[PDB]
Parts: sequence; C-alpha cells; structure tokens
Amino acid sequence: IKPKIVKKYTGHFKRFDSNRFLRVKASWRVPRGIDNRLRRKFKGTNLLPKIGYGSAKATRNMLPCGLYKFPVRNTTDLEMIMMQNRKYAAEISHAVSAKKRQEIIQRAKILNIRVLNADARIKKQEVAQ
Amino acid sequence: MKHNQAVSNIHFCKDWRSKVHTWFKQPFRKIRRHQTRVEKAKAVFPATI
Amino acid sequence: SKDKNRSSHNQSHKAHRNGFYKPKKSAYMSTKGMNVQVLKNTKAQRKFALAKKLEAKKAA
Amino acid sequence: SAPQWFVPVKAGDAKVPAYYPTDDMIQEQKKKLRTRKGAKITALDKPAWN
Amino acid sequence: MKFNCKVSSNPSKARKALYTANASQRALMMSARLSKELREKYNVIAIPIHKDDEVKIIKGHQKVAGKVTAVRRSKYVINIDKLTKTKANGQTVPIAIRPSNVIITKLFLNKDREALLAKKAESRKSYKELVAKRNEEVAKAFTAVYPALNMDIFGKKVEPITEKKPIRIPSKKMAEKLMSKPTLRAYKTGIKVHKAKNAIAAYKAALAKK
Amino acid sequence: SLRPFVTIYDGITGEAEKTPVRLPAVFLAPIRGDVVHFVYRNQSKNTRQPEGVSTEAGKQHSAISWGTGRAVARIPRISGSGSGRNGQGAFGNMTRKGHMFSPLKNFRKWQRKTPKQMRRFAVASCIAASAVPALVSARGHHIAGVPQIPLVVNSKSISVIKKTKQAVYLLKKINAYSDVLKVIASKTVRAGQGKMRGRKIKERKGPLVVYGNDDLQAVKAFRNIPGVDTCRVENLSVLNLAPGCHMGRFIIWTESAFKKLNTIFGTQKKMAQGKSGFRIAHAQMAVPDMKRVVVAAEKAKLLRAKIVLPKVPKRANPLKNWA
Amino acid sequence: ATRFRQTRRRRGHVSMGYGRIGKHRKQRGGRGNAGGQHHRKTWFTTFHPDYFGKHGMRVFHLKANKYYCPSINVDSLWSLVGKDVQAQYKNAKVGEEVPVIDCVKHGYFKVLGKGFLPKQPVIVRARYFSEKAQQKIKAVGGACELTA
Amino acid sequence: AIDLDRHHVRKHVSKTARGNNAYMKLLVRLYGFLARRTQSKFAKTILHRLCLSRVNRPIVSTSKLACLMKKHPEETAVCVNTVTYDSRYPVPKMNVCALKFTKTAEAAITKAGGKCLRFDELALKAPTGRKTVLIRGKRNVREALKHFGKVCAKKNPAKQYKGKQTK
RNA sequence: GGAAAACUUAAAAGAACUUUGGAAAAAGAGUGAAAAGAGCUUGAAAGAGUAAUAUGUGAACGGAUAAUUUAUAAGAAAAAU
RNA sequence: CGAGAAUAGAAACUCUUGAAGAAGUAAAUUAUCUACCCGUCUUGAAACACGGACCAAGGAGUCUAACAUGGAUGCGAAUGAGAAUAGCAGGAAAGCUAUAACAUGAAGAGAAAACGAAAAACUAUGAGAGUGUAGAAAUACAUUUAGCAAUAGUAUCUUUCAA
RNA sequence: AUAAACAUACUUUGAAUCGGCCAAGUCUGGUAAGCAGGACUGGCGAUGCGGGAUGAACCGAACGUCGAGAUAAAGUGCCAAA
RNA sequence: AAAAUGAAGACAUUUUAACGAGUAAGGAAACGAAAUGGCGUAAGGACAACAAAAGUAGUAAAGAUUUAAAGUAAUUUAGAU
Repeated sequence: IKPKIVKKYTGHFKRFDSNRFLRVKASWRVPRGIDNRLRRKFKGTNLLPKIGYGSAKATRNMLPCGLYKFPVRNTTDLEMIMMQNRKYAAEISHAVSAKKRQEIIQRAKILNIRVLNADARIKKQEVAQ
Repeated sequence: MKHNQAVSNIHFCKDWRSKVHTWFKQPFRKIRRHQTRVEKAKAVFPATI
Repeated sequence: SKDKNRSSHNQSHKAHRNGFYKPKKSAYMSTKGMNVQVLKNTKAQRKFALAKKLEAKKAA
Repeated sequence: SAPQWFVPVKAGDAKVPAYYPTDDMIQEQKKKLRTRKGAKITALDKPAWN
Repeated sequence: MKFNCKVSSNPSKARKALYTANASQRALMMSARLSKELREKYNVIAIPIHKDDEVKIIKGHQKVAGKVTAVRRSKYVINIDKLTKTKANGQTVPIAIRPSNVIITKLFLNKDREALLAKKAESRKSYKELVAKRNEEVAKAFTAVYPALNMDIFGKKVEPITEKKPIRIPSKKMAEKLMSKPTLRAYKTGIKVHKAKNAIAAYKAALAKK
Repeated sequence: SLRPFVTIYDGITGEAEKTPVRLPAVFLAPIRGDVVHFVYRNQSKNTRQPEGVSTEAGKQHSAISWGTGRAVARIPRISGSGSGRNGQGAFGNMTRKGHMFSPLKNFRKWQRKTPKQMRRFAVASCIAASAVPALVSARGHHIAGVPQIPLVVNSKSISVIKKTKQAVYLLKKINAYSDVLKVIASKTVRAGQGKMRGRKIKERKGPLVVYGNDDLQAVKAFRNIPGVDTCRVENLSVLNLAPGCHMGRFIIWTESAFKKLNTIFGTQKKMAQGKSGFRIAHAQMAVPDMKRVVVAAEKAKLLRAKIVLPKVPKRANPLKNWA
Repeated sequence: ATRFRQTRRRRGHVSMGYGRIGKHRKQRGGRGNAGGQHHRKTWFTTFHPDYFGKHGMRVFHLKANKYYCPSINVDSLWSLVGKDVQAQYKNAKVGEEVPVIDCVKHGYFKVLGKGFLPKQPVIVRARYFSEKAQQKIKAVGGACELTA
Repeated sequence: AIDLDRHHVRKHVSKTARGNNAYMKLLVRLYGFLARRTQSKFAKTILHRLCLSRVNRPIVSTSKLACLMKKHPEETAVCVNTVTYDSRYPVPKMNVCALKFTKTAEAAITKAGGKCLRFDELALKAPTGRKTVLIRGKRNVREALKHFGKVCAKKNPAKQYKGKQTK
C-alpha cells in the first residue's frame, strides 16, 4: 500500500532577478524593496513561497518509494529501524567508507531493511570484473 | 528621553577608558599576600603576632 | 516651504478604533464638592452606625 | 514467538548478531503479493450482479 | 598531567624550540635504540647516534642494514651507505632516514661512548632499586590492612560484584519527566531497540530448544 | 521518612559491609533542571581569560577624507605617495587593514555572579539526579553492572589504594570499569580551529570519585585514568555533577564522603551545618505522582466516564438525498 | 546572549526597525537632559514636575550620622528575642523576672508604637520612645527604659 | 472577503504552567485532568491560578490566614502561592495548602498544631473541594504600581522615578 | 608618510638521453604513490579557447500550459470449486 | 392506497496499456497566454531622478556603566554579602567555606526644628462550597453558607501651612 | 427593535508616524489652473486582481495552493471569449 | 477558538468551525496541549556501536563541479567526477 503523493508546485521559487545577475544567487529571498515588482504581486511576477503550497501532512517528507529516509552510519543504527522496515529506508552517510558500506548493506538484507545507497562506492568490478 | 523614566546622571562625558581599573590581579594578590604572610610567620618565629 | 495647516481627515476613524471610552460607574458617585451640611449629616450617621456595630462585636 | 515485524532470512556465511537465529533453523517463506480474491464462478444461466 | 609551570604545553612553542635548537641539544634528540644483543651487554636502552655506527632499518620501504655515514643535525636525519638512490643521470645520492626508524646493532665506541654507557647503566640500576623501595612500602601498607591477601591480586583477573541490591527512591517515577525531548526520545528508542533484541533472542532460543 | 538503607561495598574483596547507611536527605531534593541551567550557564563562564584587540590596531594612520569632487567615495584615504598603500582606504570598519566594528575591549564582563543559595540549590538537585539510574544512563553512562547506583565503597579499601593498578582494580571490582573503557575507546580528536590553540583531544566523561578528608592520598592513583575525575565532597559544583548542562553524573562515593552528606547539606527539616543558611527545598508536590489521585477520585465516583468524540455526519442535501 | 537580540530577526529588513521616513539619525532632541526648558519641557512637566528650581535650605556639610535612627514598632519587639522566649514568660507579672528587649543591641534606637503587643509584661530598653509606643507598652503591663 | 470586526488573535489567557518546572507542569496536568472530568468549578479555579505568572500569584502571610480562618475552624486554606510568615503576630491552628511554604512559616504553622499541605494531597483528600477556603494575596501592594501614570496629574499622580537631582 | 608577498614532495628522487628548433621550448623517455613540473597542495567566480547539442526579422532573460527529443524511473507473482 | 411497528429477502465486477519503459519529474526547443530597472527618497519612478561595467573576499545596532518594565529562578521581613578580605583541598584566574561592614527593604511626612501610624476596622458587588426538584444525556431552576482578589466609598490614626 | 462570550473592561511596556495626495449631486481666495486652502466620507499612500486600449486615485471587487460551477463591472464583426 | 484525549505514539495529538491582502512597525529564548515556527556560519561544554574497543575517515576527510531527492522557503540529503 502506498498513498498518492501530491505536490502542489514542482518548480523552484528562484530569487527575483537571479536570471539576470550572476552576483544574485538563486536561493529565495523576500523582495523588501518599496517599488518591487514581485512583492507587489504584479501580473506575471506573482510567485512567492507561501504556506499554502505546503504538501499534505500524510505524505510530507515521503520518498518516491513510499518510505522515509533514516541516515545510518554503522550496523548498529540499522537496529533502530528494524521494527519499522515498512516505514523507514536506510541511507548510508556520504562519509562512510566502502568497507563499512558492505556490512551495512549485508546486515540490512538480513533485517529486511531497504537501503537507498545500495550501489554506492562499488569497487572496480564493472567492466571485465 | 521618551516615556516615563528617571533623569539620567552618568558621568561618562570624560575619558573613562583611561580611568578604567580592572581586577585581573585579584586572584594573584591573594597568593602574593598569603605567601608573604607565611614567610612573615617564620623569621619572627614564634609569635608573628 | 509652505505646508498644509490643518485637517480633520481620518480623525473620526482614528477616534473610533478604540471607541469612545465611557467613564465607569464610580465616576458618577463622587462626593467631593457636595453640600457641607449633607456631608455633616451623612458623617454623623455613619459614625453612629459604625460605633453601634462595633459594640455588638465586643458583646459577642 | 516471532514478532509480527520479524521475518528472518538466511545469511550466506555473513556475520550475524548474537540474537539473530542461525541458518539451520531458518525456513525461507515465499513472498506473498496477491491478497484479493478472484471473482466467484456462478451458475451458467444466472446473470451477474454487474 | 604536567605540574611544572616552567615548561610549556603549547604546541607552537614546542615546534619553535625544535627548529631553533642549538647543535648541543640536537645531538640528544637524534637518538636510537640499542639492539637485543647490545642491550644485554650494556643494560642501556638508547644512546645518541654516531658516525660509523651500524644500524638496521626497522620502519620504511627497505629494511636494510648498513653503516652510518652522516648525522645531519640540521635536518634531524642520518645517511646509510646501503640506502641510496641513483639521481637519474647515473650518480647516486644518500637517502635521509629519521633516527627513530633504525636500531643500533654495532657500536663505534672510542672513549666517551664507554664512559657514557657506564654512566647510563649505573643510573638505570639506581632507579630500578629506587622503585623497589617504593613498591615494598606500598605493599607493606596493603598487607597491614588485608593480611589475608597478597599484592599479586592486582595483576590477575577481576571478579565483578554480582549482587544487585535495589534502592527505593521516590524519583524513578519522575525520571522520564526530568529529561528534555531530545534525550527522552533517545532514551525511549534505546529501550525499544533493547527490548526487540531480547524478543529475537527469545525466538532464537525457543527454536534452538526444539 | 523511611530513609532506605544503602549498602557499602569493599573495593578490594567485593564484599558488602554488615552495617548499611541510611540514604542521606540530599538524595530526595527536588530535581529542578531549570534552576541548574540557570546556575550552570553562569558558572561555565568563570574560567574565561580576558581577551581583546590592540587599542591602536587600524588607527595608526594620519588619513583624512579627500572630500567630494574627485570621483571617489568619501572614506578616509592614506596620505602621502610612493607606495601602494598611499591613497587607499583608511580606518573605516569596512576597509581593509582598518579597525573593525566596535573593537573588543579586555574589560568585558568575563566572570558571572550567582547567588550562593541558588548554587547550593543547583548542587542538591544534581546529587539527587545522580541517584536515579534512568537519568544517569540517559546522560551516556554505562551503569548496567553496578550493584547500587548510589555506589559507596568501604573506606578501608580506599586507604590502601596507592597506585593506578590498584585504582583500576577497584573500578573493575565494583563494575565501574565499563564506563572507563567507554572513554578510552571513544577518545577522538577535536574538529575545527580549536586545534591550533592547543586543544586537540576530545574525551567523554566517566565516573566521578567523590572522596572525603581521610582519602586525600588516593587522589594520585585515580588522576591518570582516562575519563575519571575526582572531586572532594565539600567542593562539589554543577560543573562536576552536570557537565555540559546534562545532569545525572555517575558518582562513586566513599564512606567518609557519604557519611558527610547529612552534615554538609542538612535535611529537609534541619538546617545545613556545612552550608550555613541553606536548607533542602520541598518540591511543589510531596509525592510527584498523579496515579494515586486518579484512583482515589475514581473510588469516590467523582470522575465521569472517558468521552470518545462522536463522528460528525457530513452535510447532505435533503432536497436531493432522500435518505 | 546576542543570538536572542532583535538584530538577528531584522537581518534582511532594510532599516532594522527604525523607519524609512524618520531615519535612525545621531540625535533625537539633544544630548543628555538637553532642552529641559525649551523642547523637552512637556517631558519634564509630565514626569518630573519639580525638577527645576530650589526648595529648602542648604546644609553646607551634612552630618548624616546624626539623622541615623533606625525604628522598630511595638508589634515587632518580641521578634527580636523569638517566639520561644515569648511563650516562656507568657504568664509573668510584677515581682518575678521579665525578659528585657534591648533594641540598641539589635541596631534599633527609637521604638515607635504601631500595631499590637501580646498581653505579657515586657521591659523595652531603647534610646527614644514614641508617645503611643510608651502608652501601648505600659497598657500591656510593661516598662520603658532609656539608654545612652 | 467578509466584513469582520477583528481578526482571530491568540486569547490572552494562560493554559499551562509557565517555565520549565517539572513539578508545576505535573500539577497543571493533575488539575487539568480533575477540572475536565469532575467538572468542578473549584478545579477550574485552581487550574487557572496555576498558570498565572509569578507577579500575579502574590504571597499570603500567616496573619491573613489567621484572620480569614477565624470563623472556619475545621477548614483548609487553599492559596495558590507562597505562604510567608508574619513574625509580628501569633499563628493559630489551621490547615494550609500552598505551592510553597517559607521555612519560618512552616515551622510556625506546624508548632501550633496545624499542617502544611501541598496541592497533591489536597486533590487526594478534597478533589472537588469540600472544606476549603480559597485565598489570594493582595496585588495592589506592589511598589511598582506607584509609578504608573503621569506624576503631573491632578487626580492620581504617579510617584516620580528617582534619579538626578531628586528633591 | 609607508605597503605587497605563506604552502611541490615523505624524500629533489627537481626530469637530462634521443629527434625537431638559432634559441626558448616541444615530442618521446624517465623519477615519483600521485606531476604534485618549480608561475609547483586544492583550484571557485568574473573573462576566454576547444568539443557536443539547440535556436534566430529592430533587445535579451522570466512564468503558466502542452507537444517533440533526451534522461530518470515502476514487477515475479499468480483463478474458481 | 396505505406512515409507524412487527415478520423475511436478494452487491461484490470487466477491458486496454507498462523494464521493448507506465504514471510522474527534470532539461532544451517550438507554440498560446503572460512579463517595464533593481535599491532609495518621495503624494507619486519604468522614468528624461540619483547609485549600479563584471566577479570573489571584507562590510554596518556592538561593549561598558545607571535606571525601569517584563517573562523564567532562589530566598522571603528579609534578600545579597564572588565588599574588600581571610581560609581549604590540589599543584587550580576554576570550585568550596567564612554570624559580616554595608546596599536595597521592613515607615511615613516636613524646608527645617521637632515628630512618627487601629475603631484587633465598616459598606457595596464579587471567587468557591453544599442540598432539593425536574428535564432527563449533558444540563436547567429553587434554596443554605462563604465571603478572597479588584474597584469605589467610609470611619480611625502619622506628619505638613496645606492630604 | 437589532446585534454582541475567541463579548466586554482593560493594565503595563514599547515601535513607527505627524512632507501627504485624490474623488465629489461640497465651500472660500482667484479670470482660471493638473492653483492655494478647508467641512463629511471613501480611497491611494500601504493594493495586487477583472474592466475603462494605456493610467496611484474611476467602476467591480480586496489576495493561502488548487478543481468544478453560477456571477460583478462591462461586453458579444475581426484583433478578443461571447 | 472550543471540546476530547494525553508519559511519549508523532507529523507540534484527535475532531469541529471560522478565518489567510499589506509599506512603516511589532511579535527575544523556555513554557504538553507549549505566550509564532524554523534554516544557516563559527567556537566552547557534553552526548554519538551499551556485553570490557563505543560517531565517520588512506576500502579516501574537508573543499570544488554537476546529477537526483526531501522541504512552502530559508536549506538539507545522497550519487558521480
């Protein structure tokens, strides 16, 4: 069973004038200018982040697979979610070595925990190996 | 001044920054005086009265 | 640099946000400035009634 | 008894914790996906409710 | 812990004193350990290295044995005749080694190494016998209080206390309410995880019996 | 006040003593984490050394503004000529090599004040929280093997401890070594610019050995073990009992320290003798438990039945919905 | 704690909560108590109406130790010796011992008479006595003693 | 839109204990339970007064309890505040329930034969409140209230915060 | 009056001989764990060069909606009696 | 003919597409609709108003001191006494201890001399607690008692020329 | 009569502001002004959206993100839905 | 906002109803039914594999460039180089 996840807006709320100037990044900032075209919500430029875009509470922070992300660092952190394998998916942290990644991936199979980084830091065994 | 307050009387119109005395030597005055007291306790021994 | 001298514009709208505060009931029951004799008469009875109430308290 | 959230699987000579059962006493269970019922077959001459 | 206010535990001052040390002090820092045979002969752990000594490389790529041909106190390194690299155009150059990666296997003892080795050996004996005086006094105090026990117990295995006496204190009820949310969730998660590990172990034990 | 007994253990032989000691009254003081946070926040600032920038830093030029009419901003400019510095920006806070925003003065307020009775209140609530195994373990301590969480060792065993091999033995006997080994195995290196200042190692916390006046000679044995801090019973503070503003320290007591707790902190009915003018407070509740009131109220048939909210029917259109 | 200041919640707001029309300029009417009689007169009238002027005679060198005279009411006399001593001599009268309350020893010089006295004889020793203080002490069966 | 008189803003009534006190947080939980279940106006009153700020929970001396319980012999005083000791006057025998008791006040109450109770025992013994006297301390005695207003006023002048050249 | 300017590597092992060139250099070759190649740790943005892809009548860029192309991406169980 | 009520009954389905890539999402292009230069002063700027060629790094409500209000905290007719200062263990700018000067407060008025607070209070409204009856599910009325906080007003008392 | 318990009464502390401009079944000075100054109210400033081709103030109507419908001002030859 | 439930679940609980424009300006922290909710930078004190080796890391840290995912957003997460 997996509920239908509804995203009210899949675009990005890019900062005003970020498309014209390289010094202005794309991370959102509220236009506070007295004469600003966007904060006055003129026609055409009337797109600001509001709480009305908030996604449903039931499916908020839900991965496309229907589970939730649980960052793990070693084999013991898998035991924290072994009782909720239908709710949480493992996610090995970016700094975990390739050797420890094998133990986390191997143990998660035993405890039936889905891992979303199951193909990360694989050894040279792709071509002719 | 706005709203109800006391009339302020602060004597900082002079150069207080050169008039500031800090007590960072307070923990070491205790050691200096106590040690001098002990050497005073000897020399005139007994009765450093 | 002449300026506009005066205007009552927006003054009634301002005065009705927190509307006209009525005085409390205790404002109408003040006694200062009353008749001298009536105050003398009232004080005499209040003293008499209080002194009679207090002797009952001593009795019981 | 096995908790309802626990479905042990066989470990192929992998390192296992102290509490996890060994392979000699773990029986693999087939994955079950179908949970609804097919439409019942009725008499040839009776008409379907639909 | 260090209780000497005169010496400094600042890393910057320690490295600075290393780079600006005079030649007299650089000799002592450039010290190497005597081998097994030499240690028995002289009862000396280590000495400053010297030219014409014979060492044996114990750490690095090449564990060769050679003779010391240079003691470069500016770089805090030494040179060995058997550890060289051919400098492209044919000629060879010595390879620098730190004196802590070698052990001395043969001594060039003229007359002051003989005096130094004798002095070092005598000082080792005096401290060894000084420790014995302290050890027996510490042993004497222990025996006067536990006459039925000997001090060798401190080197053997320890048997922990197994008695598990509980105490009724009217604060265990409040304990869960005295934790903030971040540490309450961690504590409750640990309880749940610990309980589940016992549940699987009990299931394993039941299968093992049958 | 039943005042339950507390067992005293021999640190060498592991044998419990024959005479239990009643729990000191300081262990029933209210455990107030808001008071401790107030006191700990103030006390943690008292080890700070005074620091400040040079008073003349960035102000050592004769610079003046060029004024207007020269197509450059009005910030002061370095006078003279012949170098790259001349004609550059000057003292201004935004300029390079100029003074910063309000320069940090060394007469800042480094050390903080706290009322004495508030400090003694906080210490009492920190000794009380160390007798709760749920709070001690939640702080990150390994106390699953200790007999009693108010762990007391015989004073005769402490009198013979003179070496760190004997001190380690005593911690192994009373099952307190598991917390010591946690500090050894978890010792790591600090992350960030704090290493250039000399602070490199970062260790965890282990048992705190609270000793009396007759155990002064056993401090040397314990001080070299990683993650073992020793504090005298009279000199306790929130910096010891609640490090990191997290109460529930694992304390190993001694007989002399334990038997002085009633004198130092007094009783909930008696004035303290060690800390004159201080008495252990009473919590806002005598028995911090809601269960006994709920059942008693139910016994008198005073509580109504539990209500489950009815399901509000969805609005229907009776003009079109016949039902 | 500088992370709880208003400066951390006004980052991005141009004027930092000081307005666009009336800027945050250097002065807002002078320095210190300037203009106390010209343009801040409405402030001094409203909140300190007796600020300007003179009243009373100068004392060229005031000996403030002469005006030092701590006072204690009759209702607070027995608390100097405690309730235990008060109950011990509850049934005393003329002839046997009565506790002496030395106010000067406790730092009180003058005894004022306010509130009520427990109905026990008491000897009150002080430097000065109020008129009602002596009446209330005598009416309870006690005596008044002078000091210094 | 809709022509409303005012928009919805938070009601300025406290519904829980202020601060991080674990014991006061539980007392609000206890009396919030009693007020909802027993539906007694006594528990609603105690629950409401538990959520007041410290300046709105004024102290009540033992002399106030002595005067207010003269004609309530077999009764219990219930003040949701600290109870101080009036050292000028004696303490009769009476039962007091309060958040806190002064060390000298508790000794005087107990020495007279009375009992100092807390709000967990009162709820255990008198949950709905049967032989109780509700008491709150005076609020206008605060010396801060004297400076509120204008001191130039003709009717009720303020008290002129002392400062420079105060005569 | 008054600046700017820190970092090869563990170790110079700092290429070393041949062909092209007047030379500087380049291409091989070689050292090194790795060119990290002395303008030497990493190497951002502005600015350029190359390669792949796409568009085009007096600005350019942005947004909503589709279409085309590309990419990502959803499964091994299983019927009635 | 027929409401209520009583008696009994009848619903669990097809098809197409999808690892030869479904649904969704993103990127580029095309098309329809749509879109004036940001910051600022200003009644009013897209303005023929000023600053802005471009990028990186730096860059502006801070610290000390006095008062006040307010939220959390300790104690409470007292509070503080990390006032100087003197001791303790441990070696320590940390911690603990010191029947203690003083500060603020417990009494207020008067320029000052000189003084220095009860009718053991009163009135009004007001928080709460019980019973009875009925609707009847909660709840609604009658009746007994209590009178805190707050507000207003009274006697009485201290000082002042004047409350 | 009608409405009004997220009613009512407030208390304390404090911000910003006191250059304003527009409309009109209004007025005064002026020949008059997109002029100067006022009485009452609604606005713009601080405000986007649909319409008046364009427009700070006119008309309709005031705004969380959306789907389906009846509408307002005003429109229905094409640009432009009818 | 009101009811209901409430030692720990969890998504800052459940239900119902009303509401959501905005310059200047205000809404510090803490407060179980929370007296607005959060993101980011650096340093300090703690915590981070509970059975005596207890967060990650030469089986590849920080940083840089892009690709995807989560979040209304501030931003975070992961893959590849």
